[PDB]
This record gives sequence, C-alpha cells and structure tokens, in this order.
Amino acid sequence: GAEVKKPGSSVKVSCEANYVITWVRQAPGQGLEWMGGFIPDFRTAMYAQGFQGRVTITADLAYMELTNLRSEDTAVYYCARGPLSRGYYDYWGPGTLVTVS
Amino acid sequence: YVLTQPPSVSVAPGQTASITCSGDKLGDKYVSWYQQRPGQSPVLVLYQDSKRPSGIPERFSGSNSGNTATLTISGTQAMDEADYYCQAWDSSALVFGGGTKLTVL
Amino acid sequence: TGWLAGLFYQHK
Repeated sequence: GAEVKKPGSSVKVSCEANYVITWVRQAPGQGLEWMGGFIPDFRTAMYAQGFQGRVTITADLAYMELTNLRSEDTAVYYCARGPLSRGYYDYWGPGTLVTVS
Repeated sequence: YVLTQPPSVSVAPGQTASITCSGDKLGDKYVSWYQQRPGQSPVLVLYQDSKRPSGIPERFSGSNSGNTATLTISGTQAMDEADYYCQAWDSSALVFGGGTKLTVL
Repeated sequence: TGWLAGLFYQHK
C-alpha cells in the first residue's frame, strides 16, 4: 500500500483483468492524471500523453509499468474499473503510494 | 484537452454547494464526477452528466451545458468533505479536471 | 475514432 523506489528504478501496478481497466495517479498537489487503459475482452491498450514514453501496458492480471522513475513520479497509483463503452469508472481499487527518493 | 475547476469551495453544513468544471464544448460530452474523501479511493457520484449510481443520494445532482458541467450538493454534510473531480473523454484520451476541495465548516 | 474508441466511451 506504500512503497519506496529509488530514482531510475521501475514500478509495476497490476490490476485484475464486461469491463474496462484504467490506471490513474494522484501526485501530491496535482489532482488525478490518466496513465492509460486496457480492455481485457478485446486486449486493446490506450496510452495517455505526458509520460515521455516510459509507460508500458501489458497483460498475462493486466500491468501498467512506469520506468525511469523520478521524484515527480511520487504519487498514489490506482486501478479503476468500469463498464464497457461507458466512459466512467464505478470501482476504484485501493491506492498504492509510491515514494521516489 | 483541458478541464478547469475552482480549486476550493467552502460551505456551512446544510447549504448547497456547486462545483463547476469547464472545457471547450464540454456540454457536448458526457461528464462523470468523482468524490475522493481525504486518504481514500475516488467514488463515482455522477455519470452521464446527471445520473447517480446506486448508493448516491438524490441530494447530489448534475448539469452540463455550453462549456461547463456542474455538480450540485444540497444539504451538505461533514461527510461530503472531499476533493471532487470531473472527467470527460476527448479524442480517445481521458481528461480529469484539476479537482475542487470542498470544505464543510 | 471507430469502434475501438467506442469500447472505452460512447460519445454524447
């Protein structure tokens, strides 16, 4: 529920893989920011803008991996789930605090 | 695509609070609203501008027109203290407003 | 666009 990563390391946030999966992070003092999404039944991954290409979305569980961590990546990372084709998320998992230093 | 919200609203118990979310022709999009009590995962309180999930009381209501969606909370209670975020999709990107911190005091 | 986008959200 709270992890400490060193700068330049990587973090993986995994989510249980008809529903849409979305990854969101909450940086202190910056609100929520989308990191991307994944639809298990169609295996389609959407990438968010603004992470300098260091996000990878994979599935075996679906995974959001953020590489080359820096202090600006310190945030709470959530899995969220919502119904297919309805652009909202009715279930948010527990957050994971990731502290980069 | 950018969604702007007022950073904070501060209201006494019982009065009605409005929280706005503005974006370029936002009235033409479905807007959803999330309540995030401090230290907790967000909860969906409105979807498709104005519809309430099961468990969300009818004192939460919403509207959406021109460039602004609005969340209205009547009879504000202490338990309504939270950060409220609007969200919308633009061009296969999910966008969140910056969040409004609601204080009940 | 397309059906792909309609999986994630269906437009107003």
